[PDB]
Amino acid sequence: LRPDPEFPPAQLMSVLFGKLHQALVAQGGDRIGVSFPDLDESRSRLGERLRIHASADDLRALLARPWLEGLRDHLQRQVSRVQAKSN
Amino acid sequence: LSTASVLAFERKLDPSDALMSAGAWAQRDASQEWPAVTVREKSQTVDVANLPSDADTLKVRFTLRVLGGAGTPSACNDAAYRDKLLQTVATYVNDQGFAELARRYAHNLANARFLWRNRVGAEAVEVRINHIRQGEVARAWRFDALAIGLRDFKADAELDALAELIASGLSGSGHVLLEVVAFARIGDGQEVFPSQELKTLYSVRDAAAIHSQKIGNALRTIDTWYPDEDGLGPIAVEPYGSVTSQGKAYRQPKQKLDFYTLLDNWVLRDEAPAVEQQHYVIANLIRGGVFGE
Amino acid sequence: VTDPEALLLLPRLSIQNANAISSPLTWGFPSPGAFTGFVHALQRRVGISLDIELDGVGIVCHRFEAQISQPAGKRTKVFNLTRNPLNRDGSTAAIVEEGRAHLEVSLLLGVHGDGLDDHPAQEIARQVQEQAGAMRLAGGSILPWCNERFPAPNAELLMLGGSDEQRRKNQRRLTRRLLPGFALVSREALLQQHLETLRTTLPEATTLDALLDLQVRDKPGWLVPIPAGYNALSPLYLPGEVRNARDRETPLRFVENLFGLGEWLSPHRVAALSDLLWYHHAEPDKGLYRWSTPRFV
RNA sequence: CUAAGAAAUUCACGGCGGGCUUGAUGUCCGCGUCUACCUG
Repeated sequence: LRPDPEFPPAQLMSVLFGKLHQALVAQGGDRIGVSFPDLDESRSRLGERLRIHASADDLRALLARPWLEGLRDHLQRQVSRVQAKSN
Repeated sequence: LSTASVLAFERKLDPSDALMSAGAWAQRDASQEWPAVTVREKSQTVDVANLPSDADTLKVRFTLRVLGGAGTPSACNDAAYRDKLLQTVATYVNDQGFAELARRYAHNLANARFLWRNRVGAEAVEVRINHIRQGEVARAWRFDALAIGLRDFKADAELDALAELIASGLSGSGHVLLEVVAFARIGDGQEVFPSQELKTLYSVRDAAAIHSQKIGNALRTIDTWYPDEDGLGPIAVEPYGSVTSQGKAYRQPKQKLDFYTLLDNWVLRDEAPAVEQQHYVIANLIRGGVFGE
Repeated sequence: VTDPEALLLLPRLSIQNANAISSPLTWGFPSPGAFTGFVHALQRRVGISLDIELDGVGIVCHRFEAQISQPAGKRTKVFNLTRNPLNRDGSTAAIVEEGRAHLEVSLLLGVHGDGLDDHPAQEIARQVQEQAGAMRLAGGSILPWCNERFPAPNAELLMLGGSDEQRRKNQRRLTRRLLPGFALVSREALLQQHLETLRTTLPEATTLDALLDLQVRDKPGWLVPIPAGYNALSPLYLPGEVRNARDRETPLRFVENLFGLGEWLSPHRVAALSDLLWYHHAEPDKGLYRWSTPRFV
């Protein structure tokens, strides 16, 4: 999420998460994970870059869908994207 | 000698209120008739806007009127200031035209930036621009928005043919009226986002719409001339150029890169800044407003 | 006479049935010699234990209602009366009257003591204010608190703390709770300037004061005549030769009053809050006794 | 260490009967409110 003038700072990453991140929202596959690369998990605003931490062929071959397309306007303990988090 | 007390500037590049519609893709040649989108309730309730289930492509339509006569103040208080201001704007115009500013306007016309939160999520966005001299069309254009970069400043043949038309309008040669339409394949039943009103949506003839000044804001994201950091790239031209979505305030008056200080030493002590700042001060005089003490 | 170190402030001192006459000549606010002596009694009852030293007071007078009426006659006022008990015969009493007042003030004191480091800056104001809710201060009692919101917490400011901007910030942070009163300060300067202007007709000082409050002319504020101490006329006595004294350790001097004039400022237009701490200059060299406010302007 | 120390004013009451406020009137006449704006 680059410096954009239209969307919010916490708005663009929240938009491109499950819906705009449709490959990370409805991609199909339980052999990957969306890990926060620089998400500060102590201030409640921890969206910097959700890296798709997957295997070799899972994140390299099974992640070439068009969900990453249309992102040129902005692109460039164990807790993950599951039903355990407070936002 | 000294400055002016109260100045106003009537705006130019006047947009309209964009109405919205729906329909199916590859039926967009017949886009003078489409069932318009109505606002609905959260059945505390609030109001949303959603496409019909059979339809998938949003169509946003508005008209853009270009007036021209930039440097003429609509209200002044001293002829010794006014002749200096019109002299300086005339010397700006005869050196180079509005053509760079025109292609920067036509880029924001080219990519569908006025679809604010409806641009993302789409995958085939095509605008169509008709310049009209009478009630019939006079010059057509049909772009593709996503092939053009949202930060990339290209130089096409059709976009330059549009830019010379807009520059001729800004100089005050003819009459410009662009009936801009924009088709966005968004999918079936996706949440179209119109403008927001005090908490409700914005319909005019029982059909949802964007505010006019929002499209007028989106049409003037041209400022790549930061002092700070060009990683943001373009921004909406403002005096004390500010972003409410990001809370910053670029071109601080402690720097000598704001608008008012630029105009001050540009018309009084006749200190010409760079061409990349003459572009900024003229582009701010285009949007008009209330200047002076 | 020297500088204060800590502006101990009492928050709200509701007073019931205090004195109002306070001189042979005034009848308004009670004599601030009472406020001078009240903190010396407070130091004598507390300040030896907590190891402090108190010298000056300010007054704010949050409200003041006297007890007067007019019996369908003049605009002059008669006073309140108290029924007196019967004598040995049980017939009547030679009743002698005096005024009353329901005044409500909140004084701010001045501390010089070293005992601000060993004792914390809120215990020394939680003990002093708790002591002074059990003593009299002009002839009237000091009332306790009702059951509502509570401004009964006091403060304790140090004027030595912080820089000049911090001093002028905490000064407003103290004055924000002290605003709706009217601070009263001495005005000894302009009398001995007005004298020589009024020296052509008659130089009697009581005449100069009496026509500084009586088209119409201009008064440059709210001038006010107050007692200002005591002039002495009798010489010193011995500690143990006079009959009917309150003790037998101090000498005695018969005294008459000394009338001066003051001013009822607002708390804002003062320079700082070390300008209205009522000390008492007390030269005994065949002299007199006064109580004033130096650095008044 | 205070013009400090001290203090029960109380009981009872018939305001009450009557009235003409009338008459008339010219408020006139002139006027530029502009310029802008992202509500997620």
